[PDB]
Amino acid sequence: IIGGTESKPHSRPYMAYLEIVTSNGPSKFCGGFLIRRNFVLTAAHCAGRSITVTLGAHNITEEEDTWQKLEVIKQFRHPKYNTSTLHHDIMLLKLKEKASLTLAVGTLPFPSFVPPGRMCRVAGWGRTGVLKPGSDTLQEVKLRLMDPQACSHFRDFDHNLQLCVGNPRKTKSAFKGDSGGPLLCAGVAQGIVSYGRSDAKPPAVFTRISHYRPWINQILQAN
Ligand SMILES: Cc1ccc2sc([C@@H](C3=C(O)[C@](C)(c4ccccc4)C3=O)c3ccccc3)c(C)c2c1
Ligand SMILES: [Zn+2]
Repeated sequence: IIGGTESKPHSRPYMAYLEIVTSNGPSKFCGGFLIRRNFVLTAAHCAGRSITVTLGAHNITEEEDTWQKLEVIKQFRHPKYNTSTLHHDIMLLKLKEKASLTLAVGTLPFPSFVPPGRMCRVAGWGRTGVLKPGSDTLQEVKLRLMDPQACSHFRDFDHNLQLCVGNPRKTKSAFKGDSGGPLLCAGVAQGIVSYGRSDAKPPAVFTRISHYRPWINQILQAN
């Protein structure tokens, strides 16, 4: 998160910190959010050979009793996810066991477009600048929902599939390490962080989760 503030600790109890493991390079990191006690929603580009989920975190470098480190038993990457266009960048992670509900850990379901100009909030442990490491503490930032023409330069952006997020006048933005984190508008999840420019200039592209709620429900019911 660039240009944000430290979250009040444990004030976003659905947030998930993901470590993405692959066979041929070191760990990478993503966000996500708990939508059922045994399912986390995140981005498809965060898929790996294995993933570990930490719930209940604030400072991710300091173990505490609120942490729940949970095993992922299966990744459900959207069947139409396209590595070239980045369309359908959404994935469900099934946890081995149901998380414990605590003050610091709870679910965020979302029900069945928010107009541009509205302000929304996104949180994450991602990089705080182009040349900066991920934040040790959960950060959050208020971003403007944009008209889709603001993201035209992402040639594979599509308004019905995706949200365009972050006024280009500001440096405020989601960034690397924040993928999969939820965008909340008036307390309701509307998007997840998908991608943006390597130089961090907003807007960034978020998956429009409304479009995917039927698919999410089909995975939840079958599993
Ligand atoms: C402004 C703005 C906001 C969010 C974003 S995520 C993003 C970038 C990205 C990475 O690099 C990682 C940290 C990543 C990659 C693979 C596995 C796990 C983690 C990630 O996320 C991206 C790459 C490949 C596909 C989609 C996104 C960039 C450049 C970016 C930029
Ligand atoms: Zn704590």
